[PDB]
Amino acid sequence: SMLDDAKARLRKYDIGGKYSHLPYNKYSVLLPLVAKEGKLHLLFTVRSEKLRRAPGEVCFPGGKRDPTDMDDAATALREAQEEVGLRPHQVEVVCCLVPCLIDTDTLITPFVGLIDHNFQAQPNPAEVKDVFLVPLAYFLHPQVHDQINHIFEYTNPEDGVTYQIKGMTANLAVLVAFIILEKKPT
Ligand SMILES: COc1ccc(CC(=O)Nc2cccc(Cl)c2)cc1
Repeated sequence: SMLDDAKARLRKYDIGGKYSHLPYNKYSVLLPLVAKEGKLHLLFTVRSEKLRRAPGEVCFPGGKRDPTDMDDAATALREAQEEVGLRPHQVEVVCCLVPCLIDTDTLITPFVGLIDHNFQAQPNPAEVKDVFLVPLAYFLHPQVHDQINHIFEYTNPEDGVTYQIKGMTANLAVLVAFIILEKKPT
């Protein structure tokens, strides 16, 4: 099946807890995979305009590890619940992808999660201005704009709204698309 195939692919790139004990400032993100209309999608947030870091930017759910978290996956799930109402029974964490090093002292660990088909986002407006889906296949043929760094523009055909996706968030989306969608018979 589509979902068993995606999970099998993802597991081959799992690094597990290999880098998780290193003494960094630690953040986790959840890369949430949603199956709709027979295709996989990634779920993104738009950060609230009143957040201090990166207001109004497109971002995966996530945040800083705190002492309650059993592990880095727990960070991702706790933050996703706070931000978009995703409950732990609604997500299967499949793997941990390559972590992202930033600012010399920070390590961001991405987890891919399969999201239940009955999940509907309940975003906390203090943190999240918007939640939207992008088909995973978009990231194989994105609409690129050069700002010099590359920016993806995705227009939701449901409503004509265009979102800009860039940086780590864009990079991770492409990685997931490659992992899951490469070398597939039609
Ligand atoms: C630069 O390092 C990071 C990048 C992304 C994150 C994930 C994140 O913060 N997500 C979020 C999405 C909407 C609202 C809120 Cl409050 C948070 C954390 C660290």
